[PDB]
Amino acid sequence: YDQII
Amino acid sequence: PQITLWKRPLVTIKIGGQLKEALLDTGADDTIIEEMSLPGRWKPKMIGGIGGFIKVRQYDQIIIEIAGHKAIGTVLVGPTPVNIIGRNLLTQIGATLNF
Amino acid sequence: PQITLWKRPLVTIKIGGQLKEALLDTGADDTIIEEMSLPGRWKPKMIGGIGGFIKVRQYDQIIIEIAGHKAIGTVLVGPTPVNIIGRNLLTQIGATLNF
Ligand SMILES: [Cl-]
Ligand SMILES: [Cl-]
Ligand SMILES: [Cl-]
Ligand SMILES: [Cl-]
Ligand SMILES: [Cl-]
Ligand SMILES: [Cl-]
Ligand code: NA
Repeated sequence: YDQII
Repeated sequence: PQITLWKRPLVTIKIGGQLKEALLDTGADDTIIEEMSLPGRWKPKMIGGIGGFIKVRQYDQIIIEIAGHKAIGTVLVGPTPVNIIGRNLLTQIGATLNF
Repeated sequence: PQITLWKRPLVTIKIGGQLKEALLDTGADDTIIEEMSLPGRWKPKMIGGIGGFIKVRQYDQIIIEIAGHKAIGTVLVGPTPVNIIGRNLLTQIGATLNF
C-alpha cells in the first residue's frame, strides 16, 4: 500500500 | 520559492474555493486532506503511515492550488493529523529537494 | 544534489556503524530509524501520524552520515515502517524544497 509519513 | 526546513513547510492551499493550511511532505506518496466535501465519485484506498494503515476516500482529477501553483490530481480524504501535500502534487508544481 | 519527486527520495545513510536506506521526509519533525542499538542514554517517546502512534526510544547527540554529509542530532528508534530522515537533520545538511 501507498505510504504517507 | 526556496523553503528551508527549520520550521514545518506549511503553505496555503485552495480547494473548492476555500483556503486551508497544508504541509509539503516529501515522505508522502499521496496528498491527503481532512474531511471535506469534494465533487464526484470516490474509490477506496488503503494507506500506511507511522502508526498503521487506514482507509481513505480517493477523489481523482481535483483542482487544487498550492502556494499559488495550479495542480489537478488525486486527493485523498481521511483522518490525518494535518493536511498533507504529497509527491503526486509536488511533482505537478515542479518541486525538488536540494542539498 | 537535486532530487526529483517522481519516486520516493531514498538515500543511503550511515548510523551506528551500519548502512541503511532512508527516506528524506520534509513532513517529519523527527528522524526515526528501525530497531537498532545505539550508544548512550535514551528516554521513551510517543510519535504519531497517520494510523496513530508508536513508542520509540529517543537518543540525543547521534552522528549520522546522510548521502555523504555528516550531521548530529536526536534520533528516534522504533517500529517505523521506513527509516525517516526528518527536518531536525535535513536542516543540518542544508536541504531545501524548491519550486
Ligand atoms: Cl524554515
Ligand atoms: Cl461503486
Ligand atoms: Cl495525481
Ligand atoms: Cl518509489
Ligand atoms: Cl535534533
Ligand atoms: Cl539555512
Ligand atoms: Na546521546
